[PDB]
Amino acid sequence: MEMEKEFEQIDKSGSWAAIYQDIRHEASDFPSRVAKLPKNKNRNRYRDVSPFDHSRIKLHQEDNDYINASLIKMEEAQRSYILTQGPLPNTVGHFWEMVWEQKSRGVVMLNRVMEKGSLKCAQYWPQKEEKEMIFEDTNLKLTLISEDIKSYYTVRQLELENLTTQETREILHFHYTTWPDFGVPESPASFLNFLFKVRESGSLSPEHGPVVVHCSAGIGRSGTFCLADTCLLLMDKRKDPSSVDIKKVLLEMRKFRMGLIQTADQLRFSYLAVIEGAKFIMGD
Ligand SMILES: O=C1NCN(c2ccccc2)C12CCNCC2
Repeated sequence: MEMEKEFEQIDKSGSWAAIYQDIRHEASDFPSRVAKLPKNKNRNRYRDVSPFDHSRIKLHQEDNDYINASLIKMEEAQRSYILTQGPLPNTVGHFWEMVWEQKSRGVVMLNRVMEKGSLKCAQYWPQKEEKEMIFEDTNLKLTLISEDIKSYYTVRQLELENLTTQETREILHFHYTTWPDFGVPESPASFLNFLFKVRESGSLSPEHGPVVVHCSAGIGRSGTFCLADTCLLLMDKRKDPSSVDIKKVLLEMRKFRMGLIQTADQLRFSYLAVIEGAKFIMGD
């Protein structure tokens, strides 16, 4: 059955809130003891969003190895993602330390720095070529190389330098700039165009470390991005694309980070994105 037929019954039955609540009830509960240590209170944006101990990313330092970030490892799809919060004023140096240590090629940003009149994450990359950023706590330098501004997203070329070894790497910044301040996009067309641009860059490919993906909390929009990507990859691999169960993929991803998909509207949008994206994957 085309995932869309099923989509239609849930709309007519008006059962989005119902299914969403079922996911919330069946989701994994694992300890997050490191996130809750008193020394880490200013490293968390939200008191109720923490990485599990078993899947957290560790910083390579003896002082304090903690960052609010999780490794999502999808065994059948052969994809890995790091999902993290938007960086705070005192964790911008930790953020770039993680990108360096994990060998990531790409950063995917799904929020604006200001939304709803409030700050949703630090200004953590340079806005002008000639004004580079230095992170003294982690010994990194970050330079803006080029910027390509389009109607629905911006792509930036960044140079990250490990000041300790003088090694450099090219990082690509994929910034989706048009998610609305309230609700979800009316059409998934621009979100799917954006996902295909990240894939075309090589950022999601096994020759690199995992992509780093964030929004403000790193669970809602960030969850929608990895759920859509993995479901479309599984539809490309399986003899029967109709066997891909989006609810079962989401519960597998929730073994690695709590709270992925924050609302019934984000769940419906994820279904729409996968249904509309499949009309490319299956030969069009
Ligand atoms: O009864 C249900 N429980 C959940 N869900 C569902 C979700 C993902 C894959 C298959 C089925 C439905 C059945 C179809 N429409 C109503 C809600």
